[PDB]
Amino acid sequence: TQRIASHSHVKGLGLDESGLAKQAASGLVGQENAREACGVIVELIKSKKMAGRAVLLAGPPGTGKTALALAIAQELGSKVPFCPMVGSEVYSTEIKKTEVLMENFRRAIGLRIKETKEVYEGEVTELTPCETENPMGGYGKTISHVIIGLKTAKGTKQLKLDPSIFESLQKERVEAGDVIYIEANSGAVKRQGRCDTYATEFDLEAEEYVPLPKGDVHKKKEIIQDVTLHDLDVANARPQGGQDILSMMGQLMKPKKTEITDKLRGEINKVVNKYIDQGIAELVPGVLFVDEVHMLDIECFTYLHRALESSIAPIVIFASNRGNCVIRGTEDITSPHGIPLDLLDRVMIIRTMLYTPQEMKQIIKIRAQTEGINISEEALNHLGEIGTKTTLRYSVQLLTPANLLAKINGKDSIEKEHVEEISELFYDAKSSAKILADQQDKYMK
Amino acid sequence: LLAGPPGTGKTALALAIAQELGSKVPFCPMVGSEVYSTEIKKTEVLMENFRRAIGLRIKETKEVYEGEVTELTPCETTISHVIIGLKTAKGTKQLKLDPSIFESLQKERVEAGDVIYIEANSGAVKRQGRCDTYATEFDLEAEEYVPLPKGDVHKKKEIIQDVTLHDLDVANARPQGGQDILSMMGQLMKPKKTEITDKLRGEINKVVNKYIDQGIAELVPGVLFVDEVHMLDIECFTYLHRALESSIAPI
Amino acid sequence: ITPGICFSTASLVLRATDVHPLQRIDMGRFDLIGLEGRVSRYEADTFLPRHRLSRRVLLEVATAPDPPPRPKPVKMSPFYLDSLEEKRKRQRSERLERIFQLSEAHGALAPVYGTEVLDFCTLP
Amino acid sequence: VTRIERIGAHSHIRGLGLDDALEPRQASQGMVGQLAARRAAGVVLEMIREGKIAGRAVLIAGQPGTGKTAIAMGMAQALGPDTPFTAIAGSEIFSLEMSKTEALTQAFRRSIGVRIKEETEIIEGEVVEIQIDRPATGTGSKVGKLTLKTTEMETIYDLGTKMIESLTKDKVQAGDVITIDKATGKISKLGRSFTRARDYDAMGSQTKFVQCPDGELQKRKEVVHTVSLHEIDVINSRTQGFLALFSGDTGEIKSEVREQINAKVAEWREEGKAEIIPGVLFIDEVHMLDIESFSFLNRALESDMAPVLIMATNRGITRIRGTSYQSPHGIPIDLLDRLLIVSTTPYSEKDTKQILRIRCEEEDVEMSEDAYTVLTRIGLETSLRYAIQLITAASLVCRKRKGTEVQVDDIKRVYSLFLDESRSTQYMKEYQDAFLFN
Amino acid sequence: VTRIERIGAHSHIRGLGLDDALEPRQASQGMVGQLAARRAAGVVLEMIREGKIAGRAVLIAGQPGTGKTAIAMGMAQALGPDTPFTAIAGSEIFSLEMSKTEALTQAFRRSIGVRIKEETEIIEGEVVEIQIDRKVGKLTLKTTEMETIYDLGTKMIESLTKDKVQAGDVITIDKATGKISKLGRSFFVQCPDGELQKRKEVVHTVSLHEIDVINSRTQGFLALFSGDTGEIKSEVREQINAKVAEWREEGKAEIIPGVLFIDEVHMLDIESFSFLNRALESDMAPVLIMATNRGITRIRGTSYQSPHGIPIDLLDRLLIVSTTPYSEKDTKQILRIRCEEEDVEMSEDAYTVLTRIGLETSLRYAIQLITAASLVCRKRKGTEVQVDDIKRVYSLFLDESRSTQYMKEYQDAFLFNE
Amino acid sequence: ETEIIEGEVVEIQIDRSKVGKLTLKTTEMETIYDLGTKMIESLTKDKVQAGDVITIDKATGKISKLGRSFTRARDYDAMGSQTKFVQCPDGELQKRKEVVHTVSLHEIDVINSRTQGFLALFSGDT
Amino acid sequence: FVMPPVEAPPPSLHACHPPPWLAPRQAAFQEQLASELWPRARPLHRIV
Amino acid sequence: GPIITYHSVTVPLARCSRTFITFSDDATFEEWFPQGRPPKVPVREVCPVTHRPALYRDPVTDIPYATARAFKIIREAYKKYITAHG
Ligand SMILES: Nc1ncnc2c1ncn2[C@@H]1O[C@H](COP(=O)(O)OP(=O)(O)O)[C@@H](O)[C@H]1O
Ligand SMILES: Nc1ncnc2c1ncn2[C@@H]1O[C@H](COP(=O)(O)OP(=O)(O)O)[C@@H](O)[C@H]1O
Ligand SMILES: Nc1ncnc2c1ncn2[C@@H]1O[C@H](COP(=O)(O)OP(=O)(O)O)[C@@H](O)[C@H]1O
Ligand SMILES: Nc1ncnc2c1ncn2[C@@H]1O[C@H](COP(=O)(O)OP(=O)(O)O)[C@@H](O)[C@H]1O
Ligand SMILES: [Mg+2]
Ligand SMILES: [Mg+2]
Repeated sequence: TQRIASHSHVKGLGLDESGLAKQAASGLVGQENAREACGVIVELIKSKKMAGRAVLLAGPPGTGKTALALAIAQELGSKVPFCPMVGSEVYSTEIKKTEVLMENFRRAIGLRIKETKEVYEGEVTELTPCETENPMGGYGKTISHVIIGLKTAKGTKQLKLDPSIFESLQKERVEAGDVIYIEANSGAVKRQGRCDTYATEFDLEAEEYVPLPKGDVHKKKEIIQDVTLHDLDVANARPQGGQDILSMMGQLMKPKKTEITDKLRGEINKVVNKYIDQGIAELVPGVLFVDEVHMLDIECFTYLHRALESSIAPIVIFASNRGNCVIRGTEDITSPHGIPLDLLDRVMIIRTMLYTPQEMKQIIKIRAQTEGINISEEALNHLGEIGTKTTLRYSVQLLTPANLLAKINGKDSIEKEHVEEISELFYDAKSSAKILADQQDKYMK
Repeated sequence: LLAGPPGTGKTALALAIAQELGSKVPFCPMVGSEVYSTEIKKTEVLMENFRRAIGLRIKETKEVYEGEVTELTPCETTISHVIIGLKTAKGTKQLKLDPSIFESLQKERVEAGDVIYIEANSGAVKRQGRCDTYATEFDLEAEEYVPLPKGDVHKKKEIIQDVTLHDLDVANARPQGGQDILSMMGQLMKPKKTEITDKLRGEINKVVNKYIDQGIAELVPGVLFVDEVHMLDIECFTYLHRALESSIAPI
Repeated sequence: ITPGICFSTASLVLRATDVHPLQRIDMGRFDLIGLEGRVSRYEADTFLPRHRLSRRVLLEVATAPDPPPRPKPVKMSPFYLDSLEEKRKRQRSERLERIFQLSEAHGALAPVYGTEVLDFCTLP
Repeated sequence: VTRIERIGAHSHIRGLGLDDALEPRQASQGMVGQLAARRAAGVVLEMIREGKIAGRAVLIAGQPGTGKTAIAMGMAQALGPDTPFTAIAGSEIFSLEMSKTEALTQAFRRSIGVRIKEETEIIEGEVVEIQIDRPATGTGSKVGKLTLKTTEMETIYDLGTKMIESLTKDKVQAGDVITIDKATGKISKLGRSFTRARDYDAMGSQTKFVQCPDGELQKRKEVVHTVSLHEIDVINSRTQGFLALFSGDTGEIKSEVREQINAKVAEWREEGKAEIIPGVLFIDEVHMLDIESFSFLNRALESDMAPVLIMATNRGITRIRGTSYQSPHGIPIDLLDRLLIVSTTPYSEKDTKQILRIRCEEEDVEMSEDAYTVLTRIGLETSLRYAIQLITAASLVCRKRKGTEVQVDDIKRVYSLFLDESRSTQYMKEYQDAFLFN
Repeated sequence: VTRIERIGAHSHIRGLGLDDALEPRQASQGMVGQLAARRAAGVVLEMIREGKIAGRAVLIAGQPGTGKTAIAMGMAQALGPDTPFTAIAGSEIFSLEMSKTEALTQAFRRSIGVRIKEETEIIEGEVVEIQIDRKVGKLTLKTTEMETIYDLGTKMIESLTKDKVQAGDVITIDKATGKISKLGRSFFVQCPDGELQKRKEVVHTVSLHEIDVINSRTQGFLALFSGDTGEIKSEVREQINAKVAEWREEGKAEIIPGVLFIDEVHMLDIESFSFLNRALESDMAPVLIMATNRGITRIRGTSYQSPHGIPIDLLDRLLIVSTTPYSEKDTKQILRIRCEEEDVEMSEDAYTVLTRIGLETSLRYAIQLITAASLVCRKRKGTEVQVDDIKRVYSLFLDESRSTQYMKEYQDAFLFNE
Repeated sequence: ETEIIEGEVVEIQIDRSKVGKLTLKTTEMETIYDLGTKMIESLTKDKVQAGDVITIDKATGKISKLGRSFTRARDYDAMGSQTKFVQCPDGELQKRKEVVHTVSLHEIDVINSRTQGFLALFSGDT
Repeated sequence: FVMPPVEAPPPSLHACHPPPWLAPRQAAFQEQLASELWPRARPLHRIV
Repeated sequence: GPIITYHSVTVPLARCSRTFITFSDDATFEEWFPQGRPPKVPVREVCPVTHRPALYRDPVTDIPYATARAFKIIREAYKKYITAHG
């Protein structure tokens, strides 16, 4: 978090309340049409009423596609799930590509569960049965309640409980002076150790003595837990915590992703629907971002057709900087973005354009501000001129070496000489390619 | 590289080099097509052979107490120690054993009249049968009767054994023994070669350097001979570029 | 239900890998993976460098008489042989030297990770 | 609140929309047009419902966007949950855990259901009083008595030791409406007829009550157990198969196990124990199968346990994967002889407009007639799916400007913001050097 | 009764049919003709039995259906069961369990055997009385010549309790191990005659691969039956080779070099051939015999053409035995031998017609037609195969040539013609 | 940073596996401790006896054995592979242990991947 | 309901004069593993 | 025999569920409900030598202490007591 990454300046989409894109806001410069389309897509995500919709960010490299996707993620917030993914990740040695894609799809669909957990804490001060003056059956003594006195830091309360709790109390070996907690939703007593006021400095127990609970005896709170469908699927496919031989085998064996069946996924969907109907949980459909979609092969694209046609799928964002390239896994089949035309028919294409020199200068200034670097106007103009040739990434990547060189030279700002020296020290892609071409005989292969 | 037409003696020259070096220098012969394993990556095979070629010579004196057991009495304070009586052709010796050895003696089912040996440095106990003087105690027992040991009860031998870095790597790749349930279930697992981490390699190098400084170890760099090297692919050659530049690699 | 397969082999085959202890070195001096979960960074770094035994201390303790009995809690030479004794004291010296060498050998190695590091890094 | 299932591509299709004579209506149950293809789908659906002929294969072939998957989803929705419908993609059979033939076999056998119908004795009533007497110390025989009540009965039951243990585990109290199966002794709580005593603390908020059951106490109810052939194979393959039912990881099931299961199911069917419910396997984009998978399909359709197989492909004369042979639809002619082909014709203007109207009704979007005309023109020019996407895009744009009806301006705005394949390809040609490869 | 070993393709081959001077006979031990190939095979057999030269490799090359596998089977038959003869196909070395080099290394080590002799005491008799009391016990055993009472130890008492032994059972006990195997009950197997306790000399021939697998891990012998060997470490193999050398030096064991036969070796790829090139140079390498019918053919895994599909570097280490096509007389003699093997009686005209058919098309086609003609003759209640039956089975069953002609007639009806 | 108790075991008395007392000593100190059920179970599981030099973590109660003290009666002829003789600790019985180590993120991932994931830090079968 | 057509115990390794420590070690390993794991396998009893 | 009776009844408030537990003999009732009195807080012992709160307890002298110097002083005092009283 403290370290500055390449998209550390993107705090969202700089959109007006009417959806129009401001020239420079929220860390984004230019790309007004793409930003407006991404805002429409953000509204679509927030509407939560569409499934399997796909958006493709298409444009030359270094044109803000990943920045736009991260701006979408920032606009949605941490509540909305956002599962980034590169196309190379589908090639796994454990599960098939379709399984990886399905798992990421289920990772993007989130579920938020709201529940109230009511507990009674305290140190047991009193344990007195409530006998009845008329014993049932004539002989012996009958009891109708068990009075438990619970003491905390700022109070003491008595709880008239069901007589059946006597067995749980004996099983937990609860005696006077012990700290216990009783859960309302289950009616069970759990002994979380003994109070520390009865412990001496000469005792050696570690987890036996516990501090007296603070606060009130009756504690209730609302617990909000955010989970994804993939979390439930994996937790049910390879369960952890059992005491049977299968759980022991799972612990022993090397963990391995498995092909989760449609039966388990249907059961999870049914449980989630039941929870939603009960009012416990609220569905939070998020976004799956698949960067470098062109690295997927023809099998992945074909599966993606069925994946997107599903009614449970999230909203998928693709990104490709390829032209009329050959689809991987096929022999001499060319498609406009490296994506077969069948999948391109299922997506909405957002075009990202190249940046004018003014926009490049603005982006350089913003990146310098984010990295804590003061740059002079002449140095900024020289770096923008360097960015007119070469690329924008080269210019934003010369900022920190130049700052280091200035600091070594003893200056708090980047001057033009520092940028010139850095340009002399480091070559760009075009200059290196020219050097290689001029000496193609001396290099290898 | 030995380059020449077929039948010109490249393998013969390598074997002549091996003969000139002697059996004390590790000569590891491999064929280029042996890197295509189905358990580990090709670079792992190459690095395993590299560590195989490097040899380490360790000089150590081992002590073993061997003989027929004439008495086995644990001494209670728990058990402070175990007094054992071992008999050989050259006499009898009474030994006091660390109480941890009592568990090993009980596991091996050692009773009076059994012929055992105990390793002094490790406390390992092996019950190598019953003494043949007791072969007539029953007319039909399913026992293996072994002669009484000939030498002294206490046997000392100073030995020099050569090991390779790969031996230490595979000795530290998986745990041995262990009475836990996971360890026992791991003993049933099929033994598979694994891509040993570079952290483990560096730690083993540190251990080897420590023992060399102590003066109990000597390094024999050795030679790894790769025949039919043209069977290696481009990835193997690229990895060889880095591996040969290491300061730890063999010839 | 079928009877099992009785596979008979030479008794010499089952002893092919077996090596006599006098013919093999102790590989426990290179056992790094066995130390995990048993030896801590404290033992290797702070305790053992400070409280390692010395030959002088070992000899002094061995030669000194038995310690006096612990106090109870209060609520408040005709048959003498010189050669036999020389052999016995040589054996005692050898035993003490072996004890020292084994104690040094069994605590020479430091764990790669240690119990503290593993416990700190192990989430619930 | 939004359920886990939301508005998808085929969310408006509730069935094929046919009449009794399998004559397709122009617009019913979401389906529009494709009259001949829908009639063929209805005939195939009747064949599936009859469930008498095993291993029939149908190929839905047509241009992209002609409603092949729409027709398949309509067939699936018209079948109903009683009949199995396994829908997979062609790419899904390529697995690192099992062979292609094993994956195809599992896909087939997930589409056949085995149903076992048996009658059991069931006790359902309101607990009036339950008493359990147990020894104070040491192992002993617990003695108990339970009282159950309906609207017309009340009986006092003497309880055995195992029923006592079951009741103790279930924590059955007075007022709990419980179900008891006499054979297995299983007890299932289904509610409380009234609240517990108020004087007790730490009890929580009482939920709603359940009315006491009527009729006799010990009734006779029909219990139906339904599993697929794949589930039987998985749970019989190995001890851990029941966990493999959820984790996958079945490996390759032995052919001996499958032969035993086929024989046993045939014996059960002869002995009236179980009924076979053959279903459908839908392989979308069957052109991704290789020559080996097609060859396996050739002989796997010849079994009497095979379901009806429905394939969809939009390929012309194309090279078969794994070979260098050009074949229609990417399928070998030997398999093409074993299947009937259903062609889908392209949609006209009125069919496109009706599809757009149904989609807008499904998405709760109100659109003007001029906007419908413009959107239909766009769909004819670009594609149907592009127009469907622009539907929602224009709905969102209209909602942004605090409107109520989607106008032509919103459609033009979303046409400007989002591009089709043609305009994207044109703009990429304009900047060909900027894009990376070719 | 029908046993597992029925009549196969080489069931009639019982040897090489050579005399003491390695001069082949015209017809002997199921072998007809090919004098040069049989003489070379006899020389290779003498080399194998001598056991002095290690890693010698021989290739049997010739046209299809020229007795290459027949020569190999005769070589295998001339050697006894004592000498290992591992026969695999080239396809078998391609495995998902281990590498190709590992497969060839295990193929090599399966061909070298270690012969170990040891003495054991074996007690075989009929149980008379077994007594166990709370441990002590007595056991009384009898033969047809003597009777004895044994005082039992604890371990033997446990062994006799584990394997239910009652009076009247005839059992054998291995004294050192307690291995009790019940071989029947007598009042069904006759009671043993001679001494009750016999000292026997048991000889085991254990291959190097078997030693490696047994010593690879605990309960590792199971891998000899269920695969699951993985890739055995080279350290274990070197240790086993060293220990076997120690045994040979100390006289505890004898090495029995054997033969590894790889039929259709052209299925091997360049990697396997390169591995074999150096695997043959070890002193523990067996004799390798290979057969292939390929002419100048692409080597698998490469684009190079080689005379046998084998790279020339390996071919420089091979001795090549060439098989020549058979004449009319040799073909007729082979047909007679196969008829005698299958218990089929033919007329001389039937033999002539079948010889002409075999010469015109193939020897294997005629050998196959023999059984079909016998069945056709048995269908019409005949006893001897006539020319009519041979013509009937010729018409019923096609050969490759006529099948190809008929396919070319209707080439459009078939699938994927090129 | 962890508080520990470090000393040589003098006496272990267990009354009847219910309650007991443990006596620990240094070269300058000696004290007796009251044990609970779990402490007694941990002491019996590790087979802690007299003369052993042990450290006890106050927070978790885990006991690791450093060595044992050497006495005239412990002159063993053979020693086990893990036993080693160490001097009785000096100073105070209660001590603070500070451990500083450098690990990588991948190592923590491997540690928390499975139950005994630290073994994969050696084998590499991650 | 599926039963294997054949059922056999695992193959046994026999030698005339085996190392007298192998069998007790294997027996102890099997006994400990059974004593530790059989209680955990009781739920699968009906399946078995 | 000696039994514990668990009883659940339906009683009018219109109806509510109540549970009762009946013990056949008073010995079982006392065993399950000992009615133990609240425990007593131990006295925070203090080192007689340094007056700091006690952290240790010398087994020989049973005198709590909180310093090594305090331990040495206590052992010296015990030795003097042994010498005097004998
Ligand atoms: N319009 C923009 N406004 C602000 N920053 C941008 C803009 N476009 C790109 N960047 C930044 O410049 C860098 C270029 O990367 P990017 O354009 O995201 O690559 P790609 O084009 O492959 O998505 C990124 O770190 C991004 O944060
Ligand atoms: N200079 C030499 N002197 C003696 N023998 C040789 C010589 N060169 C080769 N040979 C023999 O010729 C055979 C083939 O040589 P080889 O080592 O295979 O050459 P290469 O390894 O280059 O193929 C070997 O058995 C070797 O013993
Ligand atoms: N005849 C039709 N009636 C109703 N909706 C249709 C029809 N044809 C296509 N659609 C809808 O158009 C969208 C794309 O059609 P689709 O069936 O995916 O084409 P394909 O046949 O190429 O799969 C789907 O959401 C589908 O619901
Ligand atoms: N010389 C021969 N003597 C006896 N039988 C032969 C002879 N040659 C071939 N056969 C038999 O005829 C058949 C031809 O097979 P074979 O010639 O071994 O094929 P390949 O050419 O692949 O080795 C075999 O069944 C073999 O038994
Ligand atoms: Mg489709
Ligand atoms: Mg052949």
